[PDB]
Amino acid sequence: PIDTFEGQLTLKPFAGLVFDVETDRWEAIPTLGIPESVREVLVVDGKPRMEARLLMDDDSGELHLAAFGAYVVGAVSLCPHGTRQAELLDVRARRVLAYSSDAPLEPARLSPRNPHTGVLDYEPYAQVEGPRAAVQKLMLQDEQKLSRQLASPIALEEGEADALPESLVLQDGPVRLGGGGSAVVGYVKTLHTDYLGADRIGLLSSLKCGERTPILRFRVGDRGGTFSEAEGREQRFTWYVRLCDAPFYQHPLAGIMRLEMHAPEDSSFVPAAVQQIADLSGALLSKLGSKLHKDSRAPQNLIPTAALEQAMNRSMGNLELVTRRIRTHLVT
Amino acid sequence: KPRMEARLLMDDDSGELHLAAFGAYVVGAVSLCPHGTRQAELLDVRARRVLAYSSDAPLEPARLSPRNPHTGVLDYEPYAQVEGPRAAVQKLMLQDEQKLSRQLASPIALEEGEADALPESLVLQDGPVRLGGGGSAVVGYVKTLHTDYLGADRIGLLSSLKCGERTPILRFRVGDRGGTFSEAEGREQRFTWYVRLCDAPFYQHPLAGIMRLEMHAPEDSSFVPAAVQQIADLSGALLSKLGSKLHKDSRAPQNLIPTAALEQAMNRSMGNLELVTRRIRTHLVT
Amino acid sequence: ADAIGMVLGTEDVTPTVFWFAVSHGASVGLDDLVVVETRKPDGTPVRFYGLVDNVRKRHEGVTFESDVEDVVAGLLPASVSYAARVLVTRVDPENFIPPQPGDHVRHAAGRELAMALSADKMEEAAFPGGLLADGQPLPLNFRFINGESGGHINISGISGVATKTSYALFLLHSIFRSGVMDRTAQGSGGRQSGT
Amino acid sequence: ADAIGMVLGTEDVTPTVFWFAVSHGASVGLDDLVVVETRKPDGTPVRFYGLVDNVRKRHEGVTFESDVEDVVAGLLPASVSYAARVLVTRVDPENFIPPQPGDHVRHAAGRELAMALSADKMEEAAFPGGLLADGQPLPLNFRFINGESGGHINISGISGVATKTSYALFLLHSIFRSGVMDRTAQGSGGRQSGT
Amino acid sequence: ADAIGMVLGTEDVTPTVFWFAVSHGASVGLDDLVVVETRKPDGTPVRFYGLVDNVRKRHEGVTFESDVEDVVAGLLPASVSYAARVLVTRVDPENFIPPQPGDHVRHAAGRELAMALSADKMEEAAFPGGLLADGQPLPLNFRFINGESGGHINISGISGVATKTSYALFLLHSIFRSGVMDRTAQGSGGRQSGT
Amino acid sequence: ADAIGMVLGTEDVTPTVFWFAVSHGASVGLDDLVVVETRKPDGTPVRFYGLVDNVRKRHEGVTFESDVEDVVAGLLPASVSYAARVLVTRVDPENFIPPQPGDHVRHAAGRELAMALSADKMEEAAFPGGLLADGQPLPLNFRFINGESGGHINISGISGVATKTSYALFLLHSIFRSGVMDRTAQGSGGRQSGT
Repeated sequence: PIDTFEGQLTLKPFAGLVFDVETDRWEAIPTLGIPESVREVLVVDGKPRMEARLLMDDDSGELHLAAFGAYVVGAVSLCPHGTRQAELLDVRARRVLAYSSDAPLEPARLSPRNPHTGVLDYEPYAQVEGPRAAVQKLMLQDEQKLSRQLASPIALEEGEADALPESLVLQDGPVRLGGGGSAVVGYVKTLHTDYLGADRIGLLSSLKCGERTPILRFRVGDRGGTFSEAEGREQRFTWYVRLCDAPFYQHPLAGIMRLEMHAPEDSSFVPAAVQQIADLSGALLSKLGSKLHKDSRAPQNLIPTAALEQAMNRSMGNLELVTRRIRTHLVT
Repeated sequence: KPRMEARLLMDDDSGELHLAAFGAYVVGAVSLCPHGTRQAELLDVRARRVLAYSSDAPLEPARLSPRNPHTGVLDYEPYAQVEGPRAAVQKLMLQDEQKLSRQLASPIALEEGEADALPESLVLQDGPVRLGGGGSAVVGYVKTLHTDYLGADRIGLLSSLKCGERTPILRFRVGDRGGTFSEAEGREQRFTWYVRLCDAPFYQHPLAGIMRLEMHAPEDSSFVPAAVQQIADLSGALLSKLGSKLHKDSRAPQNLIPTAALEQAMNRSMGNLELVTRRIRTHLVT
Repeated sequence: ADAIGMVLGTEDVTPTVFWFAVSHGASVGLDDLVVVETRKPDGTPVRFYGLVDNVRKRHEGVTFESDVEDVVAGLLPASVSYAARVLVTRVDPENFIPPQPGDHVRHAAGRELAMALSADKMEEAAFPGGLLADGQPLPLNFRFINGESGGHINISGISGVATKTSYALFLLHSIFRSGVMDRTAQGSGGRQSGT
Repeated sequence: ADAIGMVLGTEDVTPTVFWFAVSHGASVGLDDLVVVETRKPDGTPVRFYGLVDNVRKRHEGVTFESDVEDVVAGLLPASVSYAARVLVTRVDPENFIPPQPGDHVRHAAGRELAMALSADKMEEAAFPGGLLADGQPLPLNFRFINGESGGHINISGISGVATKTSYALFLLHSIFRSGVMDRTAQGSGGRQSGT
Repeated sequence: ADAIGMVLGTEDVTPTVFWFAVSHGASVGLDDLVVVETRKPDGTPVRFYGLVDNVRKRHEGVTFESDVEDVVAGLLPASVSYAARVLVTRVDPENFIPPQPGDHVRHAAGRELAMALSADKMEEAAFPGGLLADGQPLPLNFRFINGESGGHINISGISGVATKTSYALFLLHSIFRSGVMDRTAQGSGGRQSGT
Repeated sequence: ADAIGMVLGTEDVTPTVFWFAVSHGASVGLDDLVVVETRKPDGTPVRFYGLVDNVRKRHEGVTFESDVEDVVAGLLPASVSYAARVLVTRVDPENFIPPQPGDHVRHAAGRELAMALSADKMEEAAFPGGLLADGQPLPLNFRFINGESGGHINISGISGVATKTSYALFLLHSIFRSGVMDRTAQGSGGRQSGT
C-alpha cells in the first residue's frame, strides 16, 4: 500500500506505452564518481516551431498539405572546473517548407520595409498522413542537422588510452543512428524502460546520489527503426546516474537519469576508453543537476538547457508578426 | 472540458509499476431563444472528477478538509504491459462524452414520427453524434475537415454556394468511423447536410466557414426524413446567427459564440491547478 | 425614438458616472443630455438623467500599432468600439443604485428634457435665454435673476473674439419681450414689486 | 431582515473598510447602513456597524470593450456582479478583528440600529430631527444643542434652492412637540435649567 | 506562549516592516505587541519588538470576484489568508538585519513586554497610567512628568463624547496612591525635591 | 577577506545606486561601508565606495501567500533571497560607469576604509570622535571644527532619552587628549594661532 507521483515528460511521441529494454548483462556495482580535468563540455538542444499550416489544390481536385514550420539549434559551452561563466557558441535560425507531391516554385522573399522570412522547399514523403505531415518529420529533420552540426566540434576518439576527450559534448534524448564515430554522450529522460527487475529496482532506489551504475551492454534492437537496413545490429553502453535524493512526496525513482554511449560490437577498446567518462559523469551531472525550487519540473532538468531553450524562442521572432507577413504574400 | 491534475505511479508489493491519474471533467449547457426575446443563460454546470487506476484495487474513499482544501477521492477502471501515456487521455474524454449525452438525454423534445409535434426544446452537441443516442431528438455538429473532398464536382458546387443555405440531406452508413467490433447492432444510418456561416476571408481557403451536421435516424424509416425536414430549413438561419464574427476569436471562422463563453465557464467551475495539486500532495504523504 | 446604444458593464457603472456604448446608428457628441431606464427587481422603474462629456473610439482586433493599420484598409479583421461617459444630473426618484448593465439609453427631447433641466421646479417663470444643439430652448430661472430669490449676472471670457456684449443684449431682449415680467407680476397678493 | 449578500473576500477586508457582494433580490443603495456578524474562534460573536459609501456593478465574463453588448442583448451567457463598499462606524465589542469572509450581511432597523447611531449613550434625551430611507427616525442629541454639553446649530449651503429656513423651523417645531424639553427637566436636582 | 504563526516572505521583510501569517487558532487584533526570535548565523539570538497596526484577510483561490462566493460557500476549492503587519519598536541587539522569513512570532507577556515598552529605562519610577487590551498595566515614566528633566502632560480630544477631565483625575489618583513619589524621593542625596 | 556576496543584475545598476545579493555567509546590516571592484574592458580597475541603507529578504518559490507558509516548514521547495541596496559615496577614479553585474563585493576594513571616509584628504589632522560597529574609529576633520577652515558644532535630538550632553564631553575629552592640537601646531610658519 504505497502510491506517489513520478515525474515524466512526453509531448510529441504517441503510444509509447511502458516497455522492457533489458537485453543482457546487468550487474549491481555502485561506484562513486571522481571529477576529471577536461577543457570544455558542450550541451546542445533544438526547438521546433509551427508558423502556419497550408492546404492547396492546383488543377487536380485533390487537396495537399504544407506547413511553414521552423527549427533552431544551439549549444552552450561549460567549464567543469568553474573558471568562468557559460557562453552560447552559436544559435542559427532555420525554416522549412513541408509540401506533398505538388512541386511549388519561386523560393524568394522581399521585405517591403519591416518583415523578413525564409522560403525554401522540402519533401515529406514525396491519401496521406494529414495532421502529422509536419509534426514528426520536422523534429526528425531538426535532430538530423543538429547531430551534423555537433559532429564538427568533437574530441578525437581514443582506442583505449590514446587521448582524453578535450571537448566533451552532450545530446538530448537517446543517441541517434547517425553518430557512430564521434565521441558523443546522450542523456534520456523517458521512464518507460525503468523497471529492470525485482532486485534491480530495489538497488536502483537505494543507491546514494552522485554514483553511477556499472556499464551495461544493450543491443538497441527494439527501439531501432523498422526495416532500417543500415548495417544490421548495433551496440550501446548505458549506465544510470542520480542527481538528487528526490523529494519526500515524489517517487524514489525520481532524480535518476540514463545515458547512452554508442560502441562498436565487441570492440574491447572503447570500454577501456569510456571508463574515465563513467567516473566523469558521476560528478559532472551532479553539478549540472537543476536545483528543484525554481523550475516546475524540479528534477529531471539542467540549468543551461532551461536557459538555452528560452534562448531559441528569442532567436525566432514573435508568432504574430511572421504570420502577418506570410498572409500578405499568400494573397499576392 | 477535460482536465488533468496529477499523474500517479504506484507499486504495492508486486514489483511491477502501475499508473493512475486524478483528472477532471465538467459539462454544461446554455439556453438560447432563437427569436431573441432575452439573453442566454447557463442551465447547469456541475464539477465532476475521476480516478483512472489500473488493476491494483485502492481503497479508503475518504476526504477531509483541514480548513480550506476540498477535493474528491475517486475510483474507476480504465482497462481493469499497459498503455503508458494514453491510459488517461483517451479514457477521460470517452467518459466525459458518455455522461454528457446521458445528461442531455433528459431535456429532449418529444420525437415525432412524420408531423406529430415540432421540437419544443432543440439541443446541439459538439462533434459527431454518438452511438448512445438513438431515440432522443439531438443535432450534432462536427468541425474537422478530413472528409471535405466529396468529389470533383461536389467541391466545385460546395465552394460556390452562398451563405445561409444548406445542402440536401444525404444518407450515411456510419460504419467505417464506428468502433471496431462494437457488436451493438451492426451499421446504423445518419443524415448529413452542410451549412455555411460566412463568405470566408479573402486570404483564407474558400472551404472555410462550412460545417457538417449529423442526424441519427432509423434504417429506411421513411418517417424521420419528413420529420427533420423542418430542421433542415431551421438550421439554415439558426447557425447563421450563431456564427461568431470573424474578428474576436483566434479561430474566427468555424466556431460558435456561446461555446467560447461556455468553455471559459468550465475552467472557472474547477479551481486553479496550483491549489488542487497542493492538497493532493499533502494527502499522498500521509 | 430608437435607442442610440447600450450601457457598458466592463467599466464601473457607479451611479455617479457610468460608461455606455453606442450601436451603429445615431452619433453622440459632447454635452448632450440623455436618460436611461432602470428596472428594479421589485418592479419600480428608475430613470437617470445625465450629460455626456467624454467620448472616444478604439480600434479593437489589432495588437501591433501602425504595423497593421494599413493592412486593415486592405484585408484584416477589425472594427471600431465607440463609447462615451455620462455624468448624471439627478435621479427621478430619490435613491442611489447603479444602473443595470444591459438596458437601453435614449435621448431626452420631450418632457424628459424638462426634468433633466429642472423645469418642473421652475414652472411659472421659465425664461428662455439660450438654445442647445437641437431646437430646444434653455430655461433660466428668472426668480434668481431678480430679487425674488436673489442673484446677479456675471459674464466672463477673453476680450475680443469672445462676444461678451452680445449676450447682455440678448438677455435684455429676451426678458423684455418674452413676457416673463408680465407672468411673474400676476398672483401678486400685495407683493412689493407688482409692476 | 433577510440576508442581502455575502462578504466579498477578493478585496482587502481590513476592519476599516471591506467590500461585500449583494445577492439577487434585496437591492442596496447608498447611505444604507448595514450590520455584519462574525464568529470569533473562542466563541464570542462580533458585530460591525457601518454605512455604505460606494456601489458598483461589473459585467464579469467579457473582455472586449463595447464589442459584445449587442451579442449580450441577443445571444450570450453572462452574469453581472453587484458589489458595494462598506465603511464601518463602530464595532460591537472593544476589539479589532477583521470579519471572516463568507459572512452574512443584513441591514437592521430594530435595536441594532440604536448602536449604529450611538443611541445607547443617549436615552432620556432622544430627539428625532429627520427621517431615514425606511421607517427610521434619526435621533439627534439635545445635550449638544443646549448648554448641557455646549454647542450651537450651523446650517450652510447655496441659498435659494436649499430650503434652509424650512429645516430650521422643523427643528424648532420638533423640540417643542416631542417633549425633549420635559425629559431633561425631570431629575433636575437643583440644576440651573429646570423649566 | 505558543507562537501565533510564521513570518510571510512573499512580501518584503525589511527590518522596519515585516508581515507575518497567523496560523489557525489564536486571533490577533490591531495595537497588539508581539516579538519574534531570529537565529543569527553566528548563533547569537536576535529579538525584534513591535506592535501590529494593519490586519487583513484575503480569499485565495478565486479567479473572478463574487461570481463564486456562493459557490465557495457551498463547494469550491478556496482559501482564507490571515495576515498582519508589524512596525518594529526596537531591536534587542544594536544591529539592523532582516528577520528570516519562516520564524515563529509570539506575544509578549512578561519581561518581553517590559523590554518592548522600554521599561528597562524605568526602574525607580514605573508608573501605571492605565490598562492595556490585556491584563498588563502600561508603565510610564514619572521623570518626564515632574521637573527633573522638564515636560508637562497634554490632553486633547473632542469634548462631550470623550471624557477628558475624568482621565485627568485618574492620573492624579494614580500619582498620589501608587506611591511613586516616595520611590523617587528616597535616595535623594541632596536632591532639590525629596518629599 | 572572502566576498560577502555579488552584485545583482535584475534591478538597475546605475552608478548612483545599485542592488547586490549576499551569498550564504557573513550577514549584512545597515550603514555598513562596502567596496566593489570593477574591471573595465580596456584594463583599468575601478573601485566604488558606498554604504548600505536598505536591506530585505524575500521568500522565492511560493506563490500563494500564507497558504503554503506552513507547508514550507514541513515539505516544500523553497528558499530565501537576501539582498540589499548600496548608496555610493565616491569613486576611486573620476568617472561614472555602472559596475558590471557579476563581480564580487567586499567590505572595507584596512586602507580601503580610509578612502571611503575621505581620510586621505584629511591626513595630518585626523581627529577621532566616534566608533563604528566594528573596531574602526571615525575620523573628524579638526580643520572644520576650529577656525582654520571655519565651522561650529550643533548637537540636536529629543531631550531626555537621547544623551545630548554626553557627546559634548566626549569630544572635549578626545580633543584635549588625542594630541590633535599639538599636531596641528607644528608646521606653523608664523601662523596666527600656534599654541
